[PDB]
Order: sequence, then structure tokens, then C-alpha cells
Amino acid sequence: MHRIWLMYDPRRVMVALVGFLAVLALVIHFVLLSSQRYSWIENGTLGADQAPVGASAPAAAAEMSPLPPGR
Amino acid sequence: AATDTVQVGYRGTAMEQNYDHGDLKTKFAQVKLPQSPPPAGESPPGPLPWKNVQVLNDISIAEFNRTMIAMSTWVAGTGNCAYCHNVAAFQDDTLPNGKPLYTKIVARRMLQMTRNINGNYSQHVKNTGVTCYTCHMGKPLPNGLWFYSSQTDYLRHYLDRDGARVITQGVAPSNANRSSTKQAEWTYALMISQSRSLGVNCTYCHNTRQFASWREAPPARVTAYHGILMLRDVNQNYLAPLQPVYPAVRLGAMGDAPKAQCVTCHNGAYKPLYGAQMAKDFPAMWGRADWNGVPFPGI
Ligand code: BCL
Ligand SMILES: *[C@H]1O[C@H](CO)[C@@H](O[C@@H]2O[C@@H](C)[C@H](O)[C@@H](O)[C@H]2O)[C@H](O)[C@@H]1O[C@H]1O[C@H](C(=O)O)[C@@H](O[C@H]2O[C@H](CO)[C@@H](O)[C@H](O)[C@H]2NC(C)=O)[C@H](OC(C)=O)[C@H]1OC(C)=O
Ligand code: HEC
Ligand code: HEC
Ligand code: HEC
Ligand code: HEC
Repeated sequence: MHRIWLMYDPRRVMVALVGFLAVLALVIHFVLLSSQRYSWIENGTLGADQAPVGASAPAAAAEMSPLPPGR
Repeated sequence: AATDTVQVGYRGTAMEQNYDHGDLKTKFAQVKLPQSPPPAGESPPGPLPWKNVQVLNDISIAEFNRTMIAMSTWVAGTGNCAYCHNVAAFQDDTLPNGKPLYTKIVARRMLQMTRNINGNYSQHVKNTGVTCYTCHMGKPLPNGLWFYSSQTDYLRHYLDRDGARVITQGVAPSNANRSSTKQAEWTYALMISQSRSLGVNCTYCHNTRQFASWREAPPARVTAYHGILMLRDVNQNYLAPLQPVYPAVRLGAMGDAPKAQCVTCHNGAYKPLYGAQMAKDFPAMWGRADWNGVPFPGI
């Protein structure tokens, strides 16, 4: 299977691999950070018994409002 | 293919209404030809015989019968007293089966609503006024009926919402106004609906160089604001509480009653019925002590 490196130049494959792993990790971290259950920066300290479950409703927050008070 | 234009602001500001001349003539003739003509009216003496009359207490017996003929032709087609009544017993509010005559008990509320419009909202309807014909136009259902659907539906500006302003009345940013650009999109959507409801463009009520300006705007903007306040009263106090009265075929998916909006009266014209003055001919519906100096012929 090492002959894959004879048909593909490993110089080019490793850039595509690094880029693919980079976008995949970033997508998954951003997906989780936007979820209710896994917003670890705000709620990471909650125990698993008190983390959100079933919060899949597609409009959990008010769509329309003023900006927060501006100070 | 000729275009009619009306200038509504100062020279060179391009505050103008444009109409396709052919399209407008067909719309206008389509009003003229069906426009229902009024009975002549007359002046007897004598005391009122009515068994179950609760709104029209204050008009002569001839004026009452004249009003019922009008109501028939405006809502149900002419002489169709069977639409509202158990015609053997006009005083009844129920069928012989005991089941209620829902149209009659709605129509009694629609009389109070019409009087309330013509009386308390004269800053909007002035001396044109409204009759049943304005909305119904000869049919049981008016145009532009609306029901609950989504929270951000802009037609709730005509019911239970209030604020629409988004522009700051000062040069610098302030905590007074934290409106989002999304809120300006919401007002813009609302304002397109009002423009289409009258068949006008934004320059009919605004100088668009400053939408917030009242001095630069035509006076129609002040009439338009009173229209919003009128619809909130019409919807909140008269149309929406009729929910338990209608058959479920009339109700919305939330079970709510049908509500009105600008297009319900205006039907795409700058005034309802292009300004046809009918309320003056029917004192039963004035809600007002005189109509343009003509005194109410009370009993
Ligand atoms: C609450 C925690 C989150 C979560 C948070 C994160 C975060 C945050 C990250 C990952 C990352 C990854 N997650 Mg995870 N992840 C969750 C649940 C899962 C589930 C699952 C079905 O439940 C799976 C399959 C995965 C799988 C993966 C991998 C694709 C990846 C890291 C290893 C890797 O690529 O190695 C190579 C190995 C594989 C791709 C195979 C995985 C292991 C399997 C079982 C081995 C068998 C053969 C395999 C299926 C063959 C597939 C074909 C491939 C070409 C190899 N996660 C839950 C929902 N996961 C990281 C990432 O994206 O890195 C790039 C990352 O940063
Ligand atoms: C529909 O129902 C209303 C009920 O309120 C009747 O209204 C009556 O007449 C009004 C002038 C009055 O103000 C009101 O209080 C009431 O007295 C209306 O006339 C219609 O009547 C028919 O259905 C009635 C109903 O309630 O189901 C029915 O009346 C029933 O009840 C009364 C006692 O309240 C009793 O006298 C009747 O015998 C009884 N009848 C039946 C079939 O259940 C009316 O019956 C009669 C005889 O009038 C219905 O009308 C007819 C022609 O049958
Ligand atoms: C609904 C659109 C109706 C049409 C069509 C007709 N009538 Fe009517 N009628 C209607 C209401 C809402 C009322 C009550 C008014 C009030 O102030 O409460 C009435 C009342 C009458 C009466 C009085 C009966 C009584 O209580 O003694 C009469 C005599 C009457 N209406 C006659 C009448 C005629 C002749 C009609 C067609 C030509 C007619 N009505 C149509 C509602 C509606
Ligand atoms: C708009 C400002 C209207 C005025 C003026 C009048 N009516 Fe009305 N009517 C209006 C609406 C928005 C509705 C609800 C429509 C529906 O889906 O039912 C109605 C309804 C009625 C009905 C019931 C029709 C039916 O369900 O078959 C009746 C009988 C009725 N309206 C009578 C009526 C009368 C007598 C009016 C003037 C005195 C009148 N309407 C004016 C809107 C408006
Ligand atoms: C009269 C029939 C108008 C038409 C046509 C247009 N607008 Fe309007 N505008 C009108 C009124 C009565 C109001 C006040 C509404 C309220 O509830 O307070 C407004 C308001 C606006 C605003 C907000 C101004 C502010 O101070 O933030 C904007 C931005 C606005 N209108 C824009 C707008 C657009 C884009 C229009 C055509 C598509 C338009 N208006 C037409 C009256 C009328
Ligand atoms: C019937 C109950 C109506 C409702 C709903 C709305 N309007 Fe209205 N409007 C109505 C009448 C009978 C008239 C004529 C009054 C007169 O001047 O003789 C009007 C007039 C207007 C105008 C003035 C048109 C002009 O001459 O420039 C405007 C700008 C207007 N109406 C706007 C408007 C808006 C924005 C409405 C919903 C928010 C609305 N109308 C509803 C009757 C009724």
C-alpha cells in the first residue's frame, strides 16, 4: 500500500490532508460550541445530569429584538 | 401603455405616483359598474315596535327598514334577509332548531364596529366614512383576512404590537436607539405591505431622503398613522373577540378569528372605493351627531 506514494506526490497529499483535518476539526468544534448541550465555554462546568437534553427546537431564541443595551 | 402620474411633493424631488393608464381604468370601471345604489329615505313619526333591537335604537322605523335593505345588498345580495334572519321571526337570534343565528349576532357587532369607526376614527375616515360595503363589497367575506401564523408576522402591528421606529433622532449613536438592521428590514417589509394595500409607493407618505421626517412627508402620513391605531381597536375589540361566535370553518388553524388590515378597506386603492361617499346617506351608521353639518335625524 506504500505504492500510493509513488502515484501521488506526498508533498501535495499532506497539504490536502492537513487542510481536510483542519476544516473537519474546526467544523465540529464550532458545531458543538453552538449547541446547547456542548457549549463548554459557557456551561462546561455543569454535570452531565444537569446539562441540556432534547433542545433541538429550531427557534429556541427570539429572532427579533433591539441590540443589547449599549453602554 | 401610457402612464398617468400624480405629483405629491415639491418640484424635482421625484415624489410622484405612477399608474398604468389601462390597468387603472379597468380597476376603476370594475368599481363603478357594481357600485350599489342607495334607497331614498323618508321621515315618519311614531314609537318603535322592536322586540330585540339593541344598537339601532335611535333611528326612525323607516330609516331602520331602509338600513336592513342596505345591509342585505352590501353583505348578502339584495333582499336576502334569510342570510341573517329566521325570516318568520326577525327578532330571533336563533334558528327554530335553537341553534344560534351566528351571522345575525356578528352583524350586530359589525354595526357597533362601524359606528365606532365612523365616530371615534374620523381623523382617519373623515367625511368619506365606511359602510358594510367598504369591506364586504356584496359578499360575506372581505379581502385581506389574516390569522396567527408566526411570531414575527408583521400584520401583528395591527393587533398586539406597537413600536415600528428604527431611526435615531440625533447625529451620534445613543442608548436611546439600539434598533437592529433586522428591525429596519421588518419595518421595510411592513411598509411594502402598506404601499401595496393602497396601490401607492413610498413617496406617498415619505420624502425618502429622511423616512423619519414628518415635515418633509405629505400629510397622508398622518392619516396613515391614525389608520394603524384604528385597526388595533377594530382587531382587538371587535374582530378578534368574535372567536366563539363563528363556525370553525371561519377560524384559523390556531382557532383564532379572522382579522382585518389596510387592504381590507382599501383593496389596492388610495381611498376605499376610490373615495365613493356612502356613509353620509345612512345615518344609522354615523356614530356621529352630524355628518358634514347634516344633523343626525334622531327619532
Ligand atoms: C461531545 C463530543 C463529540 C465529538 C467531538 C469531536 C471534536 C471536537 C473533534 C472530533 C474529531 C473526530 N471525531 Mg468525534 N465527537 C463526537 C462523536 C463522534 C463519532 C460518533 C459516531 O459518535 C465519531 C465516529 C467521531 C469521529 C471523529 C473522527 C472523525 C475525528 C478524530 C479522529 C480521526 O479522524 O481519526 C482518524 C480515524 C477515523 C476517521 C475513524 C474514526 C474511528 C473509527 C471507529 C475507526 C474505524 C474505521 C473508520 C470508520 C473508517 C472511516 C474512513 C476514514 C477514511 C478513516 N466522533 C461527539 C458528538 N470529535 C476531531 C476531528 O475532527 O479531527 C480532524 C475533533 O477535533
Ligand atoms: C332559538 O332559541 C332561542 C332561545 O333563546 C329562542 O328565543 C326565544 O324567543 C326570544 C324572543 C326570547 O328573547 C328568548 O329568551 C327565547 O324565549 C328563539 O325563538 C329560537 O327558538 C327555538 O329554539 C328554542 C330553544 O331554546 O331551543 C325553543 O325554545 C325552547 O325553550 C323554551 C323555554 O326557554 C320553550 O318554551 C320551548 O318549548 C322550547 N322548545 C324546544 C323545541 O326546545 C323554541 O321553541 C319554541 C316553542 O319557541 C324554538 O322556536 C320554535 C319555533 O320552536
Ligand atoms: C345581517 C347582514 C342582516 C341582514 C341581511 C338583514 N338583517 Fe335585519 N337585523 C340584523 C341585525 C344585526 C338586527 C338587530 C339590530 C340591533 O340593533 O340589534 C336586525 C333586526 C331586524 C329587525 C328587528 C326585529 C326585532 O327585534 O323586532 C327587523 C324587522 C329586520 N331586521 C328586518 C330585516 C329585513 C326586512 C331584512 C332584508 C330586507 C333584513 N332584516 C336583513 C341583521 C340583518
Ligand atoms: C371592515 C372594516 C368591515 C366592516 C366595515 C364591516 N365588516 Fe363585517 N366582517 C369584516 C370581517 C374582517 C369579517 C370576518 C370575515 C369572516 O371570515 O367571517 C366580517 C364578517 C361579517 C359577517 C359574517 C360573515 C360570515 O361569516 O358569513 C357578517 C354577517 C358581517 N360581517 C356583517 C357586517 C355588517 C352588517 C356591516 C356594516 C353594518 C359590516 N359587516 C361591516 C369586516 C367588516
Ligand atoms: C402611508 C400610506 C405610507 C406608505 C406608502 C409608506 N409609509 Fe413608511 N411610515 C408610514 C407611517 C404611518 C409610519 C409610522 C409607523 C408607526 O407605527 O410608527 C411610517 C414609518 C416608516 C419608517 C420608520 C421611520 C422611523 O422613524 O424609523 C420607515 C423606515 C418607513 N416607514 C419606510 C417606508 C418604506 C420603505 C416605504 C415604501 C416601501 C414606506 N415607508 C411607505 C406611512 C407610510
Ligand atoms: C376601513 C376600516 C379602513 C382601514 C382598515 C384603513 N383605511 Fe385608510 N381610509 C379609509 C377611508 C374611508 C379613507 C378616506 C378618508 C378621506 O380622506 O376621505 C381612507 C384614507 C386613507 C388615506 C388618505 C388617502 C389620501 O387622500 O391621501 C391614507 C394615506 C390611508 N387611508 C392609509 C391607510 C393605512 C396605511 C391603513 C392600514 C394601516 C389604512 N388606511 C386602513 C378607510 C380605511
